[PDB]
This record gives sequence, structure tokens and C-alpha cells, in this order.
Amino acid sequence: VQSRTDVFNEQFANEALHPMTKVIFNGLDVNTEVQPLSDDFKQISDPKG
Amino acid sequence: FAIDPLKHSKLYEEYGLYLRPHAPTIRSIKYASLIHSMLAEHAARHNGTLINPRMYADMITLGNTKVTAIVTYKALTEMSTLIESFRLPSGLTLIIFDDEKYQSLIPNYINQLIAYTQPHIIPTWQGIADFSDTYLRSYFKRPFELTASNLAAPQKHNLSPMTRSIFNNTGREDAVIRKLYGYGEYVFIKYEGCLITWTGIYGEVTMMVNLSKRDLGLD
Repeated sequence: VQSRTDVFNEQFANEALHPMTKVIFNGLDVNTEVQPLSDDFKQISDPKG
Repeated sequence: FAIDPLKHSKLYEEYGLYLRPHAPTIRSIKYASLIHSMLAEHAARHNGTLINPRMYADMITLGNTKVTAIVTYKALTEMSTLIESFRLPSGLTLIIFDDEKYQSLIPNYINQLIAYTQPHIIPTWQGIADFSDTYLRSYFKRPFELTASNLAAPQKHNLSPMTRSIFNNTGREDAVIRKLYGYGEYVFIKYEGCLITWTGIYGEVTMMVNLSKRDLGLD
């Protein structure tokens, strides 16, 4: 059951007007990443005295 | 009109628009066709283009610019004795009605007046030319639809052969409806295509074919 916006000839004209950008995302939208402020400690596993 | 309906009457007969038999508008439609014999001559005189169409268009459209060396202003002088001849209180007006058959058949000398007129435009629904407008309704033959509901007498709906023409929408034969129902002397418009109103997924869809109702089946 479609009337009439599911046909691509009328859908393509109703997307030039108000172009959709935002989609439903039920998480956290990661857009950047952060480096640590100081690479200060080495992370060796079995220490040597 | 752009094309006069007494020297060129069959084109209006093709649209379903028959000329009313022969009064202040019966007299005016003869006055307008007299201008076209004057106008056409003038745009012979100098091929094609009648010269100074601005003072031309301010005479037919507007009761305006009476004029009386000369030969320049000769065709204006011959015309100001022609339109002040018949006493009008205002202009005559144009009437292109927006049809690629009708707009193509406009002669050259009428189209040069269209720039300087503000003409009256009659909007075609799909064609037929649809019958409002004191021009189109007092000049000739506001018609009468004859669908399956309005049967079967001319005395019943108070029609007259000098004012209303009849549009066959029965599905019956053409020859019987002006035989036994009393529609003799009532002239009938001739349409040779048909319009189909289909059902649709989305709604009512009106398409047309240029075949008559007999030439294809489907009813």
C-alpha cells in the first residue's frame, strides 16, 4: 500500500526539499578521538629487578 | 477574437462551440470580423507586418486614438473612420484561448498586436474550451450536457435551439436522440475522441485517446 511518495519520481522531489541528514542512532556518535596527554609510563609485563 | 468565427466557423465547430444564429452582441461579432478584413489588407500593403501596431492595438482594444505627411499615417486614417463608424462605448477585446491548434492558426497580423494589448485568455480544461465568460457565453451557444440522468425531453429542461446546443453523453445512438426525444432543430456537437476515467492505485486518473467510443471496446 503506497500513495504516492514511495515511487521514486515523487520521492526524489521531496528530498531536494528538506534534505534528510540525521538518522536514529541509539548509541553515542563518536566523531573524534583523543590521544593521551603524556605518554609517561612504559607498560612492561614481567619486571626485571 | 483572434480568428473570426463567421469567416472561419468550422474551427470553433471542432471544439464543440457552434455559432449562435442571427441585438447587441450579434451586432458586435459582425463588427469585429469587419476589422479583420481591414487589418488583413493593411498587412498585405507592406508585407506582412502592419505598421505602427501600437496605434493599431490602441484602437481595437481601447476606444482611443481617433486620427485624421499623410501616407505614413494613411492606414491609421482609413481605420479611424472604420472603428468610430460603429458606436461602441469601449474597445473590442482579444480572445486567444490557449490551444496549440488554435494558437498556430492565428494569422500574423493578430500576433503582432498581442505585445501591446493585454488580451483576454480563456483557459482550456483539456481542450474543449469550457464556456464561461460574457465573451464566450453571450456570443454563441452555451451547451447542455445530455448524460444518462437528464432524459428525455427538451421541454423538460427548458432548452431552446437558438441558445443551447446538446452534448451526447448517453451511450445511445446519435440519430435516435434527435428523432424520438424531440431534439430536432437542436444542433449537436461532434467529438471524435473519448476520455476515460480509470481507477488507480493512487486515485482517479483521467486519460484520453483520440479514438471514438465505437473504435475501441472497453465499456
